[PDB]
Amino acid sequence: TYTTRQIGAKNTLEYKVYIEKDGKPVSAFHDIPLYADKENNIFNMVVEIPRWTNAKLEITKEETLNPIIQDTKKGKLRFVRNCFPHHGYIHNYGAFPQTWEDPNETKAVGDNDPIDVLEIGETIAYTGQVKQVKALGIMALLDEGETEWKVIAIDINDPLAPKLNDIEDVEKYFPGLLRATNEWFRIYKIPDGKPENQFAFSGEAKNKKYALDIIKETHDSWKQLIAGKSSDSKGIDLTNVTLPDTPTYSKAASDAIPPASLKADAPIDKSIDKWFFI
Amino acid sequence: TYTTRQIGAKNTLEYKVYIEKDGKPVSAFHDIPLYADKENNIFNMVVEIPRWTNAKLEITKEETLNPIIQDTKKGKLRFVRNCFPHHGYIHNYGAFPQTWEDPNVSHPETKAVGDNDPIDVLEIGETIAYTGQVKQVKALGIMALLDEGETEWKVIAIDINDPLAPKLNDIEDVEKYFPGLLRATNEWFRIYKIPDGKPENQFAFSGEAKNKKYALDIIKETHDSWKQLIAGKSSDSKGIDLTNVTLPDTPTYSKAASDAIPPASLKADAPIDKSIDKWFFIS
Ligand SMILES: [Mg+2]
Ligand SMILES: [Mg+2]
Ligand SMILES: [Mg+2]
Repeated sequence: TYTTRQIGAKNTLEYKVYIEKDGKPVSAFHDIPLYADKENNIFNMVVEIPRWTNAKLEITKEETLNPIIQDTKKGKLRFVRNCFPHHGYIHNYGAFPQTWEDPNETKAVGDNDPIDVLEIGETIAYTGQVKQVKALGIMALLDEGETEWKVIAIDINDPLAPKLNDIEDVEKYFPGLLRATNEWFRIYKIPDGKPENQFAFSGEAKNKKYALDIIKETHDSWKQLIAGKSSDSKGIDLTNVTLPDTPTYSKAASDAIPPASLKADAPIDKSIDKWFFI
Repeated sequence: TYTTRQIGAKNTLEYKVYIEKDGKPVSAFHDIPLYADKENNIFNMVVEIPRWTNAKLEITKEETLNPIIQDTKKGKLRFVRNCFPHHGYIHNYGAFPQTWEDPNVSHPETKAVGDNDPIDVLEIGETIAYTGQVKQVKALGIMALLDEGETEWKVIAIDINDPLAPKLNDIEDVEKYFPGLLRATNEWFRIYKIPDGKPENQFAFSGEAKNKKYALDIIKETHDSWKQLIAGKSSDSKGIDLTNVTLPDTPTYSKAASDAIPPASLKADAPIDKSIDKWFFIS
């Protein structure tokens, strides 16, 4: 059973969310199996950012057991701005554990992170949630000379999940969502003074087969990383508590995590309310 | 100074928000002046629903001092559903006090029927408002929605404290600084009740927003109707509670009605059913 352990108040520098397995913290990057049901292509998704929120929460590659923390820019908490007609993130946003885009069709290098996941179901997720999802398709975003693969997925518990099997089903049951996704990832950093991003494949979402191939490739890259066999381990903390055949296994790491110290959410500056027309 | 007095937990049937002046409840319908600065057409807006929320909170016409309470559908709490690409309400949404769309007036040429409520206000500024907030706004324009045979005027307004307020003076400025917002507004009010099993609504003027000059005259008309109502001179006041604490020339004036309101009993927001998360694709 997966649960979460929160340290600190949300929307602060001290906020951390660890994933627990049966009460014990594990690495959100390394210790959560990619596959919930390998034979049926059911994946575990680690949720970072609930739909319609702004705080840029991410699995932290650099900290032991890779808790989810709010990203920072030169010491300041990072929030995505609201880009009309959108409110914060327009998907439940997260990552597949045990995947890694090694930075060494899109002609842009890996981004050094787990593959990104856009979960499109009705229910708003929570930070640190492990949910089970099916892959529907995939887009390739080009941001600052790196490829960021975005897997389109749905919670298998969603009422519509049985009717959604491949990318064409998203156009049928969620008309306009793929267009909104294209627009959002193109423009979401413009309010921060960064350039418009671009998609490979003229913004096309490739199908489930294509998605499964990319997922598998990035899982294979992760296997090389965690075995200590990658060229550059990039200051990624590879500490893990479920993989004893790896050089960075450490059973002790779980008990070293402080107890939950859950505080009320800290206020967010009212500037984050602003709707940008860009 | 206007403040709020909350009774109960948000998102429950018991929740009420009274508007206070000097720490004492006043009528949110009758006692807040329409004009903050009449000379310059600066209005007081009563905010009911913050942008990007779902709970259908409204000034309650039939309750003494007209607190804001969540509307019900056959007694069940009403939440507006999320209609892609929108999240909840896309404006800070509320009303002008001391206005009333009189439902008793015959408009035989237009066949328009007033909706029996204060005139609705869409406030377009950057900051998300709070329920029961009294903010000062400039009117920019107006739209006319037809919903189930009733005309609902929607005033387009901006908080005078918004950084853009000095640059927003008439309806055309909204398209300049908020491109696409008026088009989205048209869509929103057309479709927002479809997930509830109601028809698509229609706008007059093929959805065009009339300008400030046109808007002021509609607002004036609804203020005139309210003056008749609060004087006890409407041919049918529809069980509206006309109790007020600031209008001595009215028959239902009573400063002491304020004292009868219970003290604040603010509780933490109640959870909202997860169904309200759902995003509806109307296509
Ligand atoms: Mg990521
Ligand atoms: Mg009505
Ligand atoms: Mg109204």
